[PDB]
Amino acid sequence: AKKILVTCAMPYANGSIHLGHMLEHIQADVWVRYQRMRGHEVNFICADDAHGTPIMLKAQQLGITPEQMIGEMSQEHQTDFAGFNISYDNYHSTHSEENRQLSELIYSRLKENGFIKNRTISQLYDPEKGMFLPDRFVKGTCPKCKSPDQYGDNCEVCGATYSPTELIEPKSVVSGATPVMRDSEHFFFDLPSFSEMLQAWTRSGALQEQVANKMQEWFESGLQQWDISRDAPYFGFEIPNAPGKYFYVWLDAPIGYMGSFKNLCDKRGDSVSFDEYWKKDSTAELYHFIGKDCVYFHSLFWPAMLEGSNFRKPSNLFVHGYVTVNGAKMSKSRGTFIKASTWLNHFDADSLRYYYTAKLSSRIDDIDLNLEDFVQRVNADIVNKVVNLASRNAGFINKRFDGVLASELADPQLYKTFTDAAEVIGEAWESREFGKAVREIMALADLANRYVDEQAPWVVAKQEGRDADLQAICSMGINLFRVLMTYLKPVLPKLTERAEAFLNTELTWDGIQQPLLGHKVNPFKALYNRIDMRQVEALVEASK
Ligand SMILES: [Zn+2]
Repeated sequence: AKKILVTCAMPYANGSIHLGHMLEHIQADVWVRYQRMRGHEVNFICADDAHGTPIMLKAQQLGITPEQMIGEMSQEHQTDFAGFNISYDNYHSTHSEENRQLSELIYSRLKENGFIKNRTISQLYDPEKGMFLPDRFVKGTCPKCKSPDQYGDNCEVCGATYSPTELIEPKSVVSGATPVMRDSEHFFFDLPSFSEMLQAWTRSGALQEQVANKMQEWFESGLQQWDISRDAPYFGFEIPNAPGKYFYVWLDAPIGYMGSFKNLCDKRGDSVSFDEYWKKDSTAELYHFIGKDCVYFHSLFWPAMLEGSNFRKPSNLFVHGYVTVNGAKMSKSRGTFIKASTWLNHFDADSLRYYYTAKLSSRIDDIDLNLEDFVQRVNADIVNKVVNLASRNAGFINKRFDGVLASELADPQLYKTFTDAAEVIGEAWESREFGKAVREIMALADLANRYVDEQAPWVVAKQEGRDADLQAICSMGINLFRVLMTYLKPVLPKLTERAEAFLNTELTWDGIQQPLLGHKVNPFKALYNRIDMRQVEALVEASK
């Protein structure tokens, strides 16, 4: 009965989706699918983060409009997420009319309420190109060790950090011209005015403990004002009444969460839901799935902007850690920087969804994709525990009993053990204790395969007069499979579809209370095949 708006962080439009993105989108999708299974109104929202100087410059280098470039990357992103069955209700763009109007609205309110401050800043400027240079578009000689061809605010030889104004013989990465210091009036959001409000939220107990602790460090350091403006030339939204000034992506990007929802409402012809979810009196829940590097922004800057423009604030932030592969940060040279598109050439989506889900929890801890363990765990758990309950039993049902399951449960006590677990498993999905849910599900799968082993259908099948026993055993196993696949339905959407076709029924959370009795099932080919390390080796080689 809840109304829930759930987002993932927005992929940048100038790079391909990789396994780090997929950890976040899969985590959110599992949670979203479970909430839908429990009957809630769920809106799962994302968008490409499509503005800014890097995007402007990349399009110029490619010789195409920024609109053409971001459109092509938007399609690529959405193809990859669709390949992993990420079930968004809307995937939009920060470059949209909805976000333009909302960014202009929120800025106007912030300004009228006294939260926008004008400040003159000094920044390196390319006089040939005619633009201010972001730090990483300045290169030069490290002032400390004198190594040439260093970029931005740090030296990759001696490790020194410094302002790029300290680079020796600086050069524009764009044009090669020598940059010079130039003044410009910028507009700053007065985040420090919201410190008391944000401190109250931190101690309210809603946020993850690790996040609340990090926020205390930020309050201790002292909140700063944040620039929300950029000078032309830019790719983004022009600031009303400020010719030559644009909104910086810090302002327009999270408003894209609202723009994407407004777009969804407008496409649906729904004239009430936008205010129902975003006005201050909302009874809807708003949740952001984000990574560690996005916590400052989503926990301090964003709720402050919402408060200052008279909108509701997030109900909670759900933060995950970094992805590692074989224990280390993804490494292009080792072939462990793996694109989502590459993954799907070698493995299915369900395999990675399962593996990540088995490792995830409600804490901020890095998640390791150990590729040897991936092969072992998928084969052990999906092929040999869960799918095995269907594959070892369905053949006898189809070949000797015309596809018909027994009229009664062979072991109702065991079945109740399985359905009694729904409360703890569902609470684990709800609380984002995904690894706990999977551990409980696989413990049940072990019990189910122990039951089948004890009954020994490969013996019963050869013994005269034991047809009824065989049907009873195999039907019991199939009903245990039905329950386990219901618990896994948020995790494994494609296997679930194959399971539903075999079982001739949609899997619903409450449906497990009614076993399949006197019920026709269908034949199937292979519900899920084994994987091997040769495939892992090919994935790594393809990614180098
Ligand atoms: Zn140096």
